[PDB]
Amino acid sequence: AKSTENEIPNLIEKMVAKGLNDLVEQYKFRETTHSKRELDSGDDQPQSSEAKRTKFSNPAIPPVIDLEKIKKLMTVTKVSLPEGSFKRVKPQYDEIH
Amino acid sequence: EHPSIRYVAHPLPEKINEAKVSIKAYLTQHERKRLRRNRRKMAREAREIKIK
Amino acid sequence: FFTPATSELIFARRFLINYSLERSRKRLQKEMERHQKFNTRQELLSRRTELQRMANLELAGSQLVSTKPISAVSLSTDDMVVATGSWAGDLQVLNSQTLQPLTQKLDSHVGKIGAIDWHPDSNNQMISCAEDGLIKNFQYSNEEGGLRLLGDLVGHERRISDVKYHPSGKFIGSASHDMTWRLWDASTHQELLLQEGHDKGVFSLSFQCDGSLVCSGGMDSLSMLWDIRSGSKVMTLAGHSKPIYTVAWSPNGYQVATGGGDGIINVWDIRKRDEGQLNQILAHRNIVTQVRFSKEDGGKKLVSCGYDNLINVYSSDTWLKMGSLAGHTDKIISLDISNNSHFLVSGGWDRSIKLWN
Amino acid sequence: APNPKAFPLADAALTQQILDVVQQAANLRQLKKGANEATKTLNRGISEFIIMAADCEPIEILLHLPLLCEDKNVPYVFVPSRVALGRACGVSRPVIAASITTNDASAIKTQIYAVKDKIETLLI
Repeated sequence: AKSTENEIPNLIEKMVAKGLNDLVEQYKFRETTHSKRELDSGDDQPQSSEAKRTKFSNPAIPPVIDLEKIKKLMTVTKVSLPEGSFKRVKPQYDEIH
Repeated sequence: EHPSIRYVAHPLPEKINEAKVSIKAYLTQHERKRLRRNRRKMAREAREIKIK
Repeated sequence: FFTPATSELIFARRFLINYSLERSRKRLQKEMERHQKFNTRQELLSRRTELQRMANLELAGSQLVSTKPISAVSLSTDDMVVATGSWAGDLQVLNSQTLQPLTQKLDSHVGKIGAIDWHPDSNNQMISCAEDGLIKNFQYSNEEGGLRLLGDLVGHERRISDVKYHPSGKFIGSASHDMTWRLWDASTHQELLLQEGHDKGVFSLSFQCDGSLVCSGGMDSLSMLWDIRSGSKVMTLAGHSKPIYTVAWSPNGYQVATGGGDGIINVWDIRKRDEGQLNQILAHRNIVTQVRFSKEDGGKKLVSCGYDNLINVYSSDTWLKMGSLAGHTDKIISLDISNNSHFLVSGGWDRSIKLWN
Repeated sequence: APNPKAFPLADAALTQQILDVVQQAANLRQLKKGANEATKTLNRGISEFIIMAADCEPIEILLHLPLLCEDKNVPYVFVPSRVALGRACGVSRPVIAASITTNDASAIKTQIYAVKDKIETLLI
């Protein structure tokens, strides 16, 4: 319960994320169950990599976060300088500032 | 008198520490398919968005 | 810790103490006498001979019995007939040496028969338990027919494993898949004890033949030696790993011998206050079902049968596989030894009783 | 808590093992789920070993199967969880009885045999 309280939003999305994480460990027969999720978390613990993979799983499981972000991202481009420091993106054009 | 013949004992039953093996809950074929369908679908959607 | 009382128990307990004590003293005296008059050679030779005899036992007669398998095989005190509980709830009896039935009694128990014991007073009023969840005394007649039941004794809630008769004849102990083991009043057919001393069921009992100490073998692997008089214990669970499906004493109160699911028969409780095992014995490849001894009447010889398709025999000083007994085709769930002689009667999943001569 | 008449109940590890075996059999078509199918298997002789659900309520609807097994000398357990058993079988719906059937040429013969042995050990 304590564990859930601190890091875990404990929704459907969170559960999904957790599942994904466990799969990425390796787990075959649907790894391990969740009474309150706590057990699952405990099981994961040995694998040790928890909250990063929800900061990916919400970007995929829908892209609503992505949409929000859009409403950007800069690479080490040609002639950065590196005094120049801006790069947006939008689908009709790769708008660089 | 030193060991009494009156009383009936009910001593402490020592509970052995059982190792909680969290059960491999399995999935139905259908369930598995659904899982695969949905994750893949989500990925596809992401790709589309992150390309449209 | 948590100590109430009852009057019947008190009345009996004193009697038990007296009886146990006198008998115990007698036994001790006998033992003393034995050491005093023994010699290295002749006794040793005799022992060797006995061992040889045990080894060169072979399967004499395998008489089938019942639809389902034969839970219990118990030879009479007289040693003439054997009683064979099968899982159906029927306890046929057979003239041991020929091994032919007397009667059938399906309408006795409905559940799986547990153990059958014979009454130690030659006057044959055998007891038998079941998963049925009640024990039944049976006044046995050779002539009249077969068996007539005397009294039923509802004490346990869950299915029973094993009853024994306390060597007096005035008490019948019964242990069950419920947490307790319960000692009964032979005459009035009413309870006294209930030792809630195991986290799972008491799978087996065994009285010490002097009448002082009862080992309760639990499904927990906690073999508890209860002074019945005191309600106080001198235990080691540090024997077994799996469940203790049987326990039985060398009649010479000297030893307890617990047979296991782990298969290792552990023979302990000794003059030794440290309580260390003179040995653990590797009994059967799969599990051990029954353990017996036979120094009532003759010499002390461990004998056990298992879910391995083998009975075997062990020297009560060495503890060694003195000889395997191929004979059963399938599992062997129970066994008894002829008090006087070399003549084992054992039964099981082959669904036959079998003699060894 | 589980039923007394549901006996022999497995232990945890043992239960897990049995479920794994069931799953394997399901994949290899060497299993049959369902009280009635278990019964059929028993009748045939094809049942290697029977798995029942302790948490069948009303337990009575199983408690012929054990008898049958006894009368056919097929080992048997109850596991605790009918949901779990169902899942193993490959059925979302909760299941009470299954039968791992016989077939000499199974990949999983050895595994099955192990489980059978374990079951037998439990019985007494």
